[PDB]
Amino acid sequence: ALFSAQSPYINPIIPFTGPIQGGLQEGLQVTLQGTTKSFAQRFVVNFQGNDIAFHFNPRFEEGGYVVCNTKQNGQWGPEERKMQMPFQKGMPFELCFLVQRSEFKVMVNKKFFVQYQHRVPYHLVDTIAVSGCLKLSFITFQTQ
Amino acid sequence: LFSAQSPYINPIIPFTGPIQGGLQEGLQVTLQGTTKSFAQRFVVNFQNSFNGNDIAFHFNPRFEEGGYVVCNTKQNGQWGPEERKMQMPFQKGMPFELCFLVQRSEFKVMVNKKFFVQYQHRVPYHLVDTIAVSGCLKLSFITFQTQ
Ligand SMILES: CC(=O)N[C@@H]1[C@@H](O[C@@H]2O[C@H](CO)[C@H](O)[C@H](O)[C@H]2O)[C@@H](O)[C@H](CO)O[C@H]1O
Ligand SMILES: CC(=O)N[C@@H]1[C@@H](O[C@@H]2O[C@H](CO)[C@H](O)[C@H](O)[C@H]2O)[C@@H](O)[C@H](CO)O[C@H]1O
Repeated sequence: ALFSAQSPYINPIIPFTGPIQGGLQEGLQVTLQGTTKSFAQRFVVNFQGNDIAFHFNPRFEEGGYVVCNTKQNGQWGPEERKMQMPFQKGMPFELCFLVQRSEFKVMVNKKFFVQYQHRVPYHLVDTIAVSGCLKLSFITFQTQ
Repeated sequence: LFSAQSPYINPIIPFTGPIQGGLQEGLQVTLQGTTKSFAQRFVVNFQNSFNGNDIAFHFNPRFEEGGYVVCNTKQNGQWGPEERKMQMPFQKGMPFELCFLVQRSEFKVMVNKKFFVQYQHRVPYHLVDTIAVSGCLKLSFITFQTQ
């Protein structure tokens, strides 16, 4: 049973940048409903001026895969690549990030896709940022 | 840290050997060895001999394309989606300490005393009673410690 603390962002214009009230919290669920463009190459979801705690980057290249990473001081860390594309060009998607004690859990269309353990603490993240070849219907914030 | 199994000393690669009482929560499997200096890739397979062919955890460092490690599972002769760590913690031609710490929800992998990668269980871990090692390396020993 999930309750919303923060009001959702409805039909945000891509590229979008918006604050997460009170910052990330344990148990917080961030759901993105939207659509992948028909000729999509890439899109980006960043939890983060220039320091990305968690970089979520699907790529319609080399068979289809998703990059998870962290930017610290303008430097990308080692990549954790999941060699499978859970999205589809032209098709709507549900993307769910769950903030757990030691990892983000990532769900795509109600099925687990990947986890990424925190390299920097989640508490210091107070900004979601979305860009690339997609449109969004909404972004929700829910904490049980 | 106690020996639930007596160490394999200088096992010849390719290697295949039983793990005593299968994988358990808190078990550390250490591979002390050296990577060849002309090394393409090498394999550490944790597997179940009751479906031989299958591989529960496939750990495969590849000295290619900048150097990365592949972690995967093989079920019914099929490979699942790969989890690639894009970083090579083994130096070509050099010695290494490779630790596999079995935990409730994942394998924890340590290289040269540094945490390297994790791998969440895709098939139940209790099924693994075999460790297999192959490719461009040589092994000094394989120890077994319980945490
Ligand atoms: C294809 C490309 O332009 N660069 C590749 C790198 O991709 C960058 O990865 C970071 C996150 O790690 C971020 O997504 C950035 O927007 C990408 O350009 C990278 O995957 C590697 C180098 O580490 O290969 C580059 O070709
Ligand atoms: C590199 C190669 O020869 N084949 C590529 C696949 O690699 C296989 O991967 C499995 C484990 O997932 C295992 O290591 C086997 O020995 C490899 O042949 C695979 O990495 C890619 C798909 O991303 O396609 C093959 O070309």
